[PDB]
Amino acid sequence: QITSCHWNIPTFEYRVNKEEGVYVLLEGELTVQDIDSTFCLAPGELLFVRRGSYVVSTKGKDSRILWIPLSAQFLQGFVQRFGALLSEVERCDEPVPGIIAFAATPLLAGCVKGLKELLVHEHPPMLACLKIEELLMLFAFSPQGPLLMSVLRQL
Amino acid sequence: QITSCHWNIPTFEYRVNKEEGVYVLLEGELTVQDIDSTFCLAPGELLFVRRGSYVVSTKGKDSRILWIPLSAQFLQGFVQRFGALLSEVERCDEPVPGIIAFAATPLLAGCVKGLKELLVHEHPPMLACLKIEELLMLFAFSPQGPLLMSVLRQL
Repeated sequence: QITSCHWNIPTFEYRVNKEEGVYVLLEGELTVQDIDSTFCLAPGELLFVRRGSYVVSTKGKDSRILWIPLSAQFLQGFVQRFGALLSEVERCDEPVPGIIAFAATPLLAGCVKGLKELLVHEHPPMLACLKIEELLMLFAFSPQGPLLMSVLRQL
Repeated sequence: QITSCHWNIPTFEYRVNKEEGVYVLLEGELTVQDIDSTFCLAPGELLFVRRGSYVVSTKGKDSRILWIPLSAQFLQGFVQRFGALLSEVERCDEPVPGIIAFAATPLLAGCVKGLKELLVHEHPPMLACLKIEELLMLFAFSPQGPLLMSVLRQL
């Protein structure tokens, strides 16, 4: 379900993500480009990406990255569980970018090191579901939360 | 709800916990004694304690510890959310100790550093609820999980 990704890409490739998701760069480099914009991120930064098509590249480096896909089912079972707190979030903007970048935060950093750790140590599967709810809940708490919220109504 | 605790106790005191809970020693020393047994724990070790009465001491040290109370309501709303996975856990033993100690594990360690971090950095309140579900889920996954499960039916 949630995948460590050893990628080497010197030029670029194309991705076509039928689901919303999260790209997080564990080791190496990773660029994500949509029609609008380009995002270059350090480890262990992440991006939230809408449904869509994307240009990805590693710059020919050896890169371990983490792809977390967010099913519609999960996203519902999430907003269901927490919809009351999420109604504290403001409404819109209405463009919603499609690639959403997040300011580096110690709590976000901790949530990332949680995912890393989950690859290396044996655990219950549901600990990952929880780690993602935590990440999502941090997004919704962020300044960029209303973006996510706007994406979250459409589906 | 969830409380940092600056305690200095040179001899001992008495606690009478109407709820199940978790004691985790952030800085200092902490002993927890029930009728059966005594537990001395390093930072950042923790204990799960049943409903009951306890002898606690700091050994006169300056001690920051964390008391996480687990309401019956929460414990239900927890077992509800995850009762299917918890039915993988074995049944009993039937004594259930009353103080449950857990082997030091990197994932448990990470869950503890998550709680620490939650004191210092601003966050949504529900991130703590999640951190506790994570800790609980690690207990149920542990060798000592059936103990917890046995406690969890009684209530």
